[PDB]
Amino acid sequence: MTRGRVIQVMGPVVDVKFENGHLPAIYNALKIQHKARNENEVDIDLTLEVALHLGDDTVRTIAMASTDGLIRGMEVIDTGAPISVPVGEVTLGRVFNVLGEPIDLEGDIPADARRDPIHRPAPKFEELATEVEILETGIKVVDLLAPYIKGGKIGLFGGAGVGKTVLIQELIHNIAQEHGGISVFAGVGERTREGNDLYHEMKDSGVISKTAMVFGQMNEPPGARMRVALTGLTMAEYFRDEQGQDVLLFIDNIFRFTQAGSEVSALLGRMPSAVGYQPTLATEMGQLQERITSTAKGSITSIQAIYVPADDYTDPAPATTFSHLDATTNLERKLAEMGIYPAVDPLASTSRALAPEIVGEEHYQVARKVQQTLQRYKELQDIIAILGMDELSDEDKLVVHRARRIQFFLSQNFHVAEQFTGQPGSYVPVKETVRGFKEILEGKYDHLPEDAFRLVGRIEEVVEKAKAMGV
Amino acid sequence: MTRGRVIQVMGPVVDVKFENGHLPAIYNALKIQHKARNENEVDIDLTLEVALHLGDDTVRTIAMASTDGLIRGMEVIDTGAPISVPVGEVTLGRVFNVLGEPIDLEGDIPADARRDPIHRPAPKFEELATEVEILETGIKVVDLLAPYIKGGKIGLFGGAGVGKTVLIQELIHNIAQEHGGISVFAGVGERTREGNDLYHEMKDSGVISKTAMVFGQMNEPPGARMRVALTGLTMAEYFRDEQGQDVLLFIDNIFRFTQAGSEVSALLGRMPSAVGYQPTLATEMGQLQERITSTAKGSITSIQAIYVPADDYTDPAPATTFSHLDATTNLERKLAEMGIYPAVDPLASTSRALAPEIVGEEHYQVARKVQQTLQRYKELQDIIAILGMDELSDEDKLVVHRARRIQFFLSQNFHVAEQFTGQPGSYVPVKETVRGFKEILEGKYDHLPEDAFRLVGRIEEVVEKAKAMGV
Amino acid sequence: QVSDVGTVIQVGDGIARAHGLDNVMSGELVEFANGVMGMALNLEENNVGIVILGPYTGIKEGDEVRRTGRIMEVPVGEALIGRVVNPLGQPVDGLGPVETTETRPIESPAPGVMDRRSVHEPLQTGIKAIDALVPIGRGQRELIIGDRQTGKTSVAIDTIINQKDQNMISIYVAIGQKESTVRTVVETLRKHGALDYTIVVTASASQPAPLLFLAPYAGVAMGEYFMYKGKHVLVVYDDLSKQAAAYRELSLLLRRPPGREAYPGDIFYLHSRLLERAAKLSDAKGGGSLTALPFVETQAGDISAYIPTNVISITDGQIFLQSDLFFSGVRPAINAGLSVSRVGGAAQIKAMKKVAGTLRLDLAAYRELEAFAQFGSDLDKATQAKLARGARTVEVLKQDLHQPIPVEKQVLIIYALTRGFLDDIPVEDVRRFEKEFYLFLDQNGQHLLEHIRTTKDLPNEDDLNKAIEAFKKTFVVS
Ligand SMILES: Nc1ncnc2c1ncn2[C@@H]1O[C@H](COP(=O)(O)OP(=O)(O)OP(=O)(O)O)[C@@H](O)[C@H]1O
Ligand SMILES: Nc1ncnc2c1ncn2[C@@H]1O[C@H](COP(=O)(O)OP(=O)(O)OP(=O)(O)O)[C@@H](O)[C@H]1O
Ligand SMILES: Nc1ncnc2c1ncn2[C@@H]1O[C@H](COP(=O)(O)OP(=O)(O)O)[C@@H](O)[C@H]1O
Ligand SMILES: [Mg+2]
Ligand SMILES: [Mg+2]
Ligand SMILES: [Mg+2]
Repeated sequence: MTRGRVIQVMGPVVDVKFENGHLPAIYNALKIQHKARNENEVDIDLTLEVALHLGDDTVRTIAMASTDGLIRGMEVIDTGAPISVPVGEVTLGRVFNVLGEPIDLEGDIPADARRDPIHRPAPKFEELATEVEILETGIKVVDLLAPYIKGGKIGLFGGAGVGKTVLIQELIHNIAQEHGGISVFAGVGERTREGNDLYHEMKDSGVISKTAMVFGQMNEPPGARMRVALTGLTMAEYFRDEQGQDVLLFIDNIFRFTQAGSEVSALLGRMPSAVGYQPTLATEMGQLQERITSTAKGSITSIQAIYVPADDYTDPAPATTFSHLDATTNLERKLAEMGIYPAVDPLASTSRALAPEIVGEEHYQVARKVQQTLQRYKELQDIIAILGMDELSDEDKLVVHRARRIQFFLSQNFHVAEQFTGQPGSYVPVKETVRGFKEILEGKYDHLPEDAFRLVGRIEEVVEKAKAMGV
Repeated sequence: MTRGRVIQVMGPVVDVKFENGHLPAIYNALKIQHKARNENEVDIDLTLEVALHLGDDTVRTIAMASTDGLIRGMEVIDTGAPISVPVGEVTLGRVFNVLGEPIDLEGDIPADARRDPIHRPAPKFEELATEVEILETGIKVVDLLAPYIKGGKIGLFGGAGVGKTVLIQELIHNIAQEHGGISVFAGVGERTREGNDLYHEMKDSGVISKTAMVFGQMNEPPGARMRVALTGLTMAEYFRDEQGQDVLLFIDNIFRFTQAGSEVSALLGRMPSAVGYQPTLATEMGQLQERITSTAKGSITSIQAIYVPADDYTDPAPATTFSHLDATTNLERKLAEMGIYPAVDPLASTSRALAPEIVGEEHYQVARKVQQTLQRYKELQDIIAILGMDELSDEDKLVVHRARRIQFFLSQNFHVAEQFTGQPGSYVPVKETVRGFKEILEGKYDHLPEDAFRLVGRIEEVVEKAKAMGV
Repeated sequence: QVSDVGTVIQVGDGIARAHGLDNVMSGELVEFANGVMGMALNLEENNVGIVILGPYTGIKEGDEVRRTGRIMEVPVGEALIGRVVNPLGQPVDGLGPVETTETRPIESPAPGVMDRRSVHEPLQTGIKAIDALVPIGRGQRELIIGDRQTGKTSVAIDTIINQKDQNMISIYVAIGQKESTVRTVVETLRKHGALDYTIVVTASASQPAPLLFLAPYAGVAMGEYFMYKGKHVLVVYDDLSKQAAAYRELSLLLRRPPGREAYPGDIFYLHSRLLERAAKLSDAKGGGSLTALPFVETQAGDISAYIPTNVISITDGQIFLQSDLFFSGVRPAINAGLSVSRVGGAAQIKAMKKVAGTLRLDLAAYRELEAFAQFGSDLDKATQAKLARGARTVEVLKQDLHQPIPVEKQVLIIYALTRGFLDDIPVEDVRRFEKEFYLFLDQNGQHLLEHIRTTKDLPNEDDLNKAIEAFKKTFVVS
């Protein structure tokens, strides 16, 4: 067998020279395992991924860990295949890094286990399934104004501190508890404090037994941050390919994935794109998202969180992410400051599943009425402040009277909000929430104080709160 | 052997090849002297400063004058030391160029005089000594909103044609005439006309008997424009150290130093940094700035004018020099155009000495109140332009009324500006400035017209001007 | 004796290229014939790119270059307390040498995802706005970002001074400052008594670029030694922007491919690797913690720039300072509308949470109605009522320089403001009202302070209301 040698070290970028005619393929993984020959050296256990073929039997590679300690001339072992990760029933309840090595300190995966390569072509045209089914989540705003589609891609856009991580945790809890399906979490560019909190929350709540978690942390090189999403996708694809399940893939942040890609491109020396991003941004995003599709055997649905820098939706990462989403959700610090969690904007959120023939005529009419009332209320807030609502017409007074209650009733208490407030969460079926909103629109509860509608689940709980306060 | 040979000539950069094993050290001064051998050549008398070692026995240098007439193959002499300039009592009352050769036609320095190398390390943390004392200048804006510090470091920012040179001249006229120490002036990249006028002015005033002057102007090559400031600083450091004497150091335009560095950086083989500057912008400027300090054995107070290219305060050269200063005043073209000189921005200017225990409680409160009123007037500028002055509230109108009068009273008539106008100018003590601004703030003089406050000294001159106007 | 050697090819700008040195490691230290150290960063086919950790004027082409076989390490220990040192660990204030017995690698692994515990205890800064609206806990990473001359240094100095009675060790790291500023800061700390538990690490502007590049890592390496013994440490990085500028200078001089704004591709990796080392250790690992306050300086308020965005995406929360608020009299200039803190609530005591719950909502309403406030008093009565409440809130949150406040007094004054007890005091008298209220609480009502201090909860509601009314019976309006 023939081995390589280290030619250059320039940070996280390493060049390896092989024997002529034995070059590894692009995306093949290489292994460096070295023990110190003397006191002036250190042990090295490092892996590299092939990026380019430079010519003269030389290969340009990106490292998946720290390259400190490398010496020009160390032996490099060719694995003969892309990065492979353990897969199947063994992965449930474990925490993994980018390479598929456990980090939960619970023991190693047996070496005889099946492993799959990360890089593979997307499913073909002939084998896709295009049926549309509504996915129930139990959250009022989501189930009413922006229904989710089984097998589709859903994005959550927002700035810092708006509640994306909490909302993803609540979605995981609700869907896993009420549907019993398998879920996979991919922590792309995960903060270590947040990852530890998430792991402890899952362990405490018991959801961990049905979930496999992959973590690529901020203190890791850009290649490691880049490939974690694909590792999670590879772990998720098995359950629908070999077992025909319905799986949920939660991706922590696409923005950090694009940032890692841009860092890798700049390290490789390519010419920067529009605002410094990589030229291959669209192709990378496509090769990530296009594998999340429904087929005959099974379906994967993805809930993705997006970070918008300085509220700039024109930014290339959100801009090229938008093209792949079936439903989008916009979170507002404006709503968060007022106390309305989950702080979903009821007018900026859109979904292709909000159609009369998909959700039903009553559902569609109720949602459209709610949106119209909120839109009309948006034009009276300014006038009311300068001259009170008694200046306006009689109908607009009722419009405001009902829009305040609609705004407050769009908020809900979450199970994961226990650690913040102490009030237990609730799961609201779509058939219940549509009836509640229809009743509020038609005025059956116009007499109750508006504070009774804040942080409440089903409609009867509003009446209960009004009774408690002494209406 | 110290004999070298010229290899390349590319503008102000020359490459010299030496015998192996005898390369000159970095910053060494090399002499090129050549007499014409035939009618197709010209005489050369040029000094070069070593910059880089390129390997292969080749050194890349920077020329201190024009390289016209250089021929590949001239002999170069290594002097074995950096540039050395005459220093001490012989330098008082003289005018020098970058190389330390007098240009005032008063004779040549004796060949036995002490000379000091240009390049040296900066003083140390334990050597530095700190204390805050207000330096009275007689200018209302400086004395009130951004006091100068005796022994501190003062920078005068401003675009093209705003008034920083006139402010330098006013400060010289107000302080240098009685300072009691040594004065040093270093003109970098400024007008030869200004140098000549200042020299004759100092001869007339008699300050020249205790001042040393170094001139490298905009007609000089970048080699000389990069080193004239260091020559002047080296002259000042002797008076600081070997005699323990207070030094006034004036630098005419310190930005031209970094401009020349950027001009020459491209020819040295360095990759360009942001907006075309050299990668070493911060370190090169720091190595110069940190030498201009006051130590235990002697004090240096320095006033620098810092040109701002194209009125861009975010340009890297102005942005980097901000952290090196104790007190700054930012001149503004907007204020210069309305006719209120010295056109100092009353909010952008800051000083480290504006503290209650340094200037006094009353002074601090008056300054803060003035700044607050000016900020409120600045904020009202959109509503005033759109909705008109009539619809502002009772308090906003009073704020505008006080603010315009304050902004006008901040202007002053200068002694050196009597060349542009017949008004003789004035010197205003800090007590007078504080009392006058306090009286304006208390609403005492709201019955006077706005134009009475322009270009006057003490508050009584406002009453005099109003009575001339007829009040 | 034996030592693998090399030959210098190029010297200049603080960068040296060496031929040879076959077996040098990436990041290894290397010493020249002059007796100055250097760090090897570029390992190429036929040359080694060396960054010089000292004055390069004495190095000439052809000089000998020798391996050391050691990764960079920094001295650590108790003796560093009260000293001023450089990133190499050498004292710069005089006062004799430093007796340290241990060393730590300057680059070391961060604590694992399983080594940590969730942040649950507060870091008291003494700034009312920070403690009420943007809480900071022990183990958190908080970014302080703003334009020049907005109080960024003042916030850090006030925090370090306020840690006097808490069991915390503070480390102040200065990058790119002129040594006069550093000496003044040290004098201020000595005057206020903070040098008894503070380590100062300084990298002046005239020092070579690699020292500025390495200084924050030296600081965090000094901090981790105390962290792993069970102590609590606070680290302040004065300018990550200047660190990044120095690193960009080095990368450009080594001719690595440039990204946006000529920065290298690993500029985010550098800062993430630095900041992720701050952590809250679990009770199995000792229970110690290290909390960090990185600084970023922006230009013309642009927070979309490369380094600001990179640092924002890493930290748990950010604090925004604005000259608009600074000159309008609102100093400290925290923009509570934009500032965020994900570790809020857990980083506050129960009384502080109880009182800040209403304060957040009141400020949110005031920020909305400030847009309509420009039309004078021609407003619906509730609107100017809320404006009057917001103005008093803003006056209360105001605070002068170097005046830390106890948390019990903070919660009491916030309770007084938010329950409506201040609704009859004129806006011009709020500062004096608070100042007199603190003296009144010192003279009488020490039981409320003791109750809050011991049980971390609000006192009996009746007693507090009676005390506030008794004080208002003695306050005199202007
Ligand atoms: N205090 C002042 N009183 C009256 N006129 C002034 C004053 N300051 C500046 N001016 C006017 O503005 C001009 C600016 O002159 P000055 O040489 O000081 O400018 P500058 O900022 O140094 O510009 P440059 O970069 O072109 O040298 C003066 O010639 C004069 O016409
Ligand atoms: N709360 C405050 N009350 C009064 N003065 C204050 C306050 N905070 C800061 N200052 C003053 O504001 C000035 C600038 O503060 P500081 O130097 O801390 O700002 P900075 O943003 O760190 O500046 P730099 O950009 O120069 O590093 C100082 O004179 C300081 O005393
Ligand atoms: N439903 C909720 N109830 C109360 N607080 C919440 C809720 N959702 C989020 N928060 C608060 O918001 C903070 C940050 O939310 P996070 O999940 O980090 O959003 P993002 O990840 O988008 O910044 C948390 O510290 C939490 O206290
Ligand atoms: Mg998040
Ligand atoms: Mg001028
Ligand atoms: Mg500062």
